[PDB]
Amino acid sequence: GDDFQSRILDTPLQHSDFFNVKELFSVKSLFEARVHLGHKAGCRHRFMEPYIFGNRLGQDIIDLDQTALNLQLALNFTAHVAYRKGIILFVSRNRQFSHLIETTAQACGEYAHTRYFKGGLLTNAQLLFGPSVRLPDLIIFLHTLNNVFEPHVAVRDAAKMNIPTVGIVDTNCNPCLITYPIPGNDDSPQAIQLFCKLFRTTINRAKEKRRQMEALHRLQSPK
Amino acid sequence: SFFTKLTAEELWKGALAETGAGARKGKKKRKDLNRGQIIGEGRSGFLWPGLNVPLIKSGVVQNIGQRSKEEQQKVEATMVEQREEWDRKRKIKVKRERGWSGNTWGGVSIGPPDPGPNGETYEDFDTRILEVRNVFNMTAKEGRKKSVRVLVAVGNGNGAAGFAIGKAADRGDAFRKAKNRAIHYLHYIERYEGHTIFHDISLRFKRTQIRMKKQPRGYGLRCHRAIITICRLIGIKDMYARVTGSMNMLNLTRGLFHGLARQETHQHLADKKGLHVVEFREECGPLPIVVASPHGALSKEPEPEPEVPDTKLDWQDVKAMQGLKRSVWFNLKRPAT
Amino acid sequence: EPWKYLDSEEYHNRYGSRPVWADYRRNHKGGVPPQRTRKTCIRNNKVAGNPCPICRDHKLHVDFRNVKLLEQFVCAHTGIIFHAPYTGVCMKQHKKLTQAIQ
Amino acid sequence: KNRAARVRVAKGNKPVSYEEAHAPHYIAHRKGWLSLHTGNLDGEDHAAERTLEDVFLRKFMMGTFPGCLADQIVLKRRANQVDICALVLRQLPAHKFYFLVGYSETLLSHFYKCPVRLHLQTVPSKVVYKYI
RNA sequence: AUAUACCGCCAUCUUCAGCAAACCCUAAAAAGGUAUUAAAGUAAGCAAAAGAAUCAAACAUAAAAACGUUAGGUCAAGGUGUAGCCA
Ligand SMILES: [K+]
Ligand SMILES: [Mg+2]
Ligand SMILES: [Mg+2]
Ligand SMILES: [Mg+2]
Ligand SMILES: [Mg+2]
Ligand SMILES: [Mg+2]
Ligand SMILES: [Mg+2]
Ligand SMILES: [Mg+2]
Ligand SMILES: [Zn+2]
Repeated sequence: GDDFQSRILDTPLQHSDFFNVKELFSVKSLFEARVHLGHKAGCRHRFMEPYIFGNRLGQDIIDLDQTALNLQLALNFTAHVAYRKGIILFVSRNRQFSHLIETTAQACGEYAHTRYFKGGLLTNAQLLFGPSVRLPDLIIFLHTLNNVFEPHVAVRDAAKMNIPTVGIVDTNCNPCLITYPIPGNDDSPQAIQLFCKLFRTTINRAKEKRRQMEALHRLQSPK
Repeated sequence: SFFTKLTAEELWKGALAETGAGARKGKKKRKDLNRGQIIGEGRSGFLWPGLNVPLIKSGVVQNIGQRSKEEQQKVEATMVEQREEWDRKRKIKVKRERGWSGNTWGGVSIGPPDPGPNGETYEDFDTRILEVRNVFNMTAKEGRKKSVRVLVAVGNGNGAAGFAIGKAADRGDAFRKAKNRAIHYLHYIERYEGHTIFHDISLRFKRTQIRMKKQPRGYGLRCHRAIITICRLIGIKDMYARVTGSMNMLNLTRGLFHGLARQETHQHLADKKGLHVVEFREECGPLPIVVASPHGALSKEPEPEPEVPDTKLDWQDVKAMQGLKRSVWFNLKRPAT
Repeated sequence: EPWKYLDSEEYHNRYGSRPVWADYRRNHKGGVPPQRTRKTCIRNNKVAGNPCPICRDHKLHVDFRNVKLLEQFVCAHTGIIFHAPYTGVCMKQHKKLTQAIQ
Repeated sequence: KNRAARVRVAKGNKPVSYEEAHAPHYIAHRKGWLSLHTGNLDGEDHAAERTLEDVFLRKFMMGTFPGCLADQIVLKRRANQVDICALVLRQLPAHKFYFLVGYSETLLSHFYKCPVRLHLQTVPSKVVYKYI
């Protein structure tokens, strides 16, 4: 009874890669999708210089070795959150990828907000949605900037509500408030398409893993 | 005539004259006259079964009656006593405690913040006022509109505290807005052994300089009255502080929380440098007391000990140890804080 | 038997486990108070406006045998007897307390 | 500005009933008439006498049920019968209401020389149409 | 006696478009809070609008018109605070 619930929720945290997210991606796979391409040196943010491999003739290059480490942590965290039945909200304001990100969220079983973000959505949610509205347990920022080249309002507002954020941060982005930054290209369709696939497979695996874990432990109770 | 008589609600509205040309642009008190009247009770003293007396008494169906002149006078006098007693209750009031002065709002407790969205009670938190400004502003409604800006602080006395500013046209509204906003900005303050700060703290917030000092038990709170108020909310029991420059209440409140929330616990210092943190009390002799041990790997390189430290010293702190006479105002006998 | 009072229910309800001088404030002009408290709160059976913690409660007795009361007027950490402004007792009771403690 | 029978706006904290909320120009549009007799119909007499009886009957009911009336009473005259329909709060004990009905009926039947009946609908508390 | 204590019932701007409250946000706020290929504002009230009336339909006409402004008018519609008269 109590042991079974403890087994479902406490066993996954005893393994470094319980969901085996390492196999989903590789440095070569990230390099095919152009995840190492950054903005020009003029557009560089000071807090991104740790993640930049160098400047290839004006174009900053993003170290895909750090990206693999950071992406591993971000995908693992996104899986445990999905495993525990937490709410995940995908957030972006890039209009080229608005439909793709809404289709990804629907496939995963999660939520997407690709439209204009209303002031107070998270800090004043009760007024907007209702008295007992449950806020997201994790926000994945495929894009952390709005269309005026400023931080998306939900980056600061998610920190105010103590919501962890998994965000894709490029050379011009500010990762300081992103809990799990993933340094990489956010503009190329092939880069965004790869990230959307990784987040969707990871979330579906964790949800499937929970179902199987529940059946095994549940079956043991009669058996 | 019976047809020129109006109800009580209309009679008091006219007599009180609350809504009027004089009232709005520049004392009569309302009373309820049906408070003590029991249906069926008249000056004549008649007794009406089923209205003002039992309908059946000891199994006997009662009939109409009237009280004697003596009995009615007693009932009349009794009601007069109850009215006077009720008036005495109205006069009686529960006095609340003053703050830093009897006519000022600083230092006055206004209770805990209101419950949260899902019945999150905050009965363990206390609210204190720090500044109350009553300022008149210019708006087309009355030409010059009124506004009350109130700075408050909240804390549970166990390390969690916060402050906020509330503005409204009414002082009551400003109190509510500031009190519930501050519960959303709760810092957690680290206390050494639950009674003092972990180390000396010196900082300048804009033009307000604060200089706090860690003190032994029983030293008390020898600080600016506003710092005493906040320290009680935080839970600090023994500390010294000096405030110089501007005495702006907001800069002092912001600067205080800025320094108290950025302090380094002994465990943090042990982890950063990898060495043991040892404490030497003069009342315990040479006995070394281990207050924090590094969580990971203990280092073996001794921390460099310079022959002469390059610390930047404050003349105010050093001046005392140099034998210079202090002011007549220093270290006076004061009530327990 | 003065020590009995401090163990009775009446004491607990009025004072709890806090000292008897905890909820006392002196009325004075200015922010810095005078360096001495009033000489005495009781003169010829008359009581002053804001009787001190000892004087306001008649059942409290300053006796060397009533150690539980005396401890409230001594610092637990340094063992120094508090000066009268600290607790707000009048100078008459402070001298009497100091003699009882000694 | 018109001040007639208009419960003016406060600051959103004043509980007005349906009858009080509507100004005079909504009579016959959103709210009906509290008294219904035939004395104001065309070619009918005794309007003055029916109206005077109504004024008294309203002052009598307020005093006889002091603080127990949730809304204005409704007077209905059919033939020589008078019917008083009052919403009354549940403050008084039940047996007290039986006394005031027996008293107020008999007293008004011997005063106006008609059969008078009192109809009381008890509410737990005043019904609030809107907060103005 | 006092409309310069008021209620009640009105005039005036006026068929002018505003008044008031609960929240949220700011490297502090004396204040402010908009961008639609959207950048912090949100969600409810009162007025307007709509609806109803002039017994089809429209238009028109009435009605409606908040908060304030003029200590505007009315103690003589009635009621009433305070002061005054009672051979
Ligand atoms: K008037
Ligand atoms: Mg980019
Ligand atoms: Mg005073
Ligand atoms: Mg006037
Ligand atoms: Mg005149
Ligand atoms: Mg119409
Ligand atoms: Mg209209
Ligand atoms: Mg005038
Ligand atoms: Zn004394």
